[PDB]
Amino acid sequence: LMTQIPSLLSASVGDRVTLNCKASHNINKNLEWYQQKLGEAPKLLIYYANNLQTGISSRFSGSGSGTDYTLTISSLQPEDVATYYCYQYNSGHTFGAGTKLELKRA
Amino acid sequence: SGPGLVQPSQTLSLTCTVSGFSLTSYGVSWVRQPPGKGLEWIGTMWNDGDTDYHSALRSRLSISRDSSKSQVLLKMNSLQTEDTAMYFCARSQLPGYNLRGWFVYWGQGTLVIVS
Repeated sequence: LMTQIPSLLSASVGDRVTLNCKASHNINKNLEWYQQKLGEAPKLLIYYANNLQTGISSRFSGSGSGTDYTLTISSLQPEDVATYYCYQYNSGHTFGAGTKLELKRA
Repeated sequence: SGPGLVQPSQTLSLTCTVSGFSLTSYGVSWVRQPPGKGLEWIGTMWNDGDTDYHSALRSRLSISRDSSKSQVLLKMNSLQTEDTAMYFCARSQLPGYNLRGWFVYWGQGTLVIVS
């Protein structure tokens, strides 16, 4: 299964952010990350651990070992707000609870 | 499609129309999102065409497909209040030497409401 922390993530434009997930058994590197922009269906960002899909910009990167995997956004841009979900498919195909990224503004 | 309002215990069949890729070389999966935004895996088939479900819907939901007409089906039976949610279908990929684990979207949803 999966645990995603943190639940909410206030971040300023330009800032970096990190979201992580943990699992209950060893899952090699089989892990994806989804972005569900508001009012839309989710979309893929990284799969099999760390592997930018063919339209995702390189500000997103993935990493992780054993049971903990992290998604990193180096420079947060406006389009990146919404709820992120990790999806883990080494053992058996489960989603993390979600981390809502909100843009800190004036 | 196939969604709508539901009285508890009812039955319903959702569909999912795929295009440009065929179901003969692609797999499709059912994932829902409840109103409190939580995402759940409903049902899956392997590359060998074997099916699996979680306990939650085990025995009630029945995933199926038509490689000819390019259709994916979800036949929910004995609906409960907790099945209320948006239902999506996705194709799975793997490119990595292992299980085709990740459900890659292409569905726009279809809201089922059990009340």
